[PDB]
Amino acid sequence: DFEEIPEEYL
Amino acid sequence: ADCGLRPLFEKKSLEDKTERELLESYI
Amino acid sequence: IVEGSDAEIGMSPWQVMLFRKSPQELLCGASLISDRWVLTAAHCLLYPPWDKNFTENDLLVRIGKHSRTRYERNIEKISMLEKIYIHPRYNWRENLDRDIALMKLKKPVAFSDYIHPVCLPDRETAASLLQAGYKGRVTGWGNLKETKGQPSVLQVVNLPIVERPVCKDSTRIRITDNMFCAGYKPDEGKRGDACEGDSGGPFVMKSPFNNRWYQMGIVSWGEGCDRDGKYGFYTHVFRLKKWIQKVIDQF
Ligand SMILES: COCCC[C@H](NC(=O)c1cccn1C(=O)[C@H](N[C@H](O)N1CCOCC1)C(c1ccccc1)c1ccccc1)B(O)O
Repeated sequence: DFEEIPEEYL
Repeated sequence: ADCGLRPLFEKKSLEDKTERELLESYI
Repeated sequence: IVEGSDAEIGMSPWQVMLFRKSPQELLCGASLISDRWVLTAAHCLLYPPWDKNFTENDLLVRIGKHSRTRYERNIEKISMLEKIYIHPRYNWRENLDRDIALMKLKKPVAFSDYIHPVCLPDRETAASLLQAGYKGRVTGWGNLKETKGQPSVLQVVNLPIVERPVCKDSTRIRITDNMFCAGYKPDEGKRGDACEGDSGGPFVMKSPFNNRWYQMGIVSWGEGCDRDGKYGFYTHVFRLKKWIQKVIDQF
């Protein structure tokens, strides 16, 4: 349900 | 240090809507 | 949180969200105590009964948030963990005694209007404020009730510390001096409690002597949420501060 975080933090 | 002093509240002298309920309990 | 209300913007700027990288989900609450140290409940990181034992790279910490699910561009700061430290006598086997842990960040987080550290209580502030009847404030993005489901934004609720014999008599769990319980009694009318997902978040109090917010407890456990005759239990932060200081001083 979470909006995507900058994959960049991943 | 500056711990525990909110930029949006204590640092501007603004109170949140319920902090007074805490103060009123501290006797 | 059950029977709380939406938090105001920048109301709890030390609030931290413990976030699982994959699947991307909320794990627990936490709190910012300096620009590189975050405080949380040990059981949010290590809990063998449920095969929980997270390593640093499994997690992220999101600071300065309000909305539970939205990515708050230009407001929240996401940080990676350098190292996790769990109380050496954290009792996960029996009653979550000494349910506390520290998380050191890879890089210091920049303070802003929405990000700012809470103070840890000294002996005197604890003695003066941790008294039956005195109210603290609990915040979190945990469930809204025991069976709506989950909140849109950070929730807040003020709750009175409860007499130790009442805490004891409300449960079958062995209570220790490293815990305290809070909440209203059935006869007091008012309600509210922490719930699943709120664990690790802070129970704070505003000193009337110097007008600063202090973290007195950490959401630890309960039996259901907001049930009559049951109280939420919190880690007693002051009683475990010597360990906190030792970790921060050594590391
Ligand atoms: C005010 O409620 C706050 C809940 C906060 C959450 N804590 C937790 O969930 C906590 C971590 C490990 C089990 N735990 C619990 O809080 C346990 N609650 C149960 O899972 N409930 C109540 C009984 O019925 C089934 C469900 C709690 C417990 C108390 C009494 C009886 C059984 C369990 C407990 C306390 C110490 C050690 C082990 C278990 B949290 O992780 O977000």
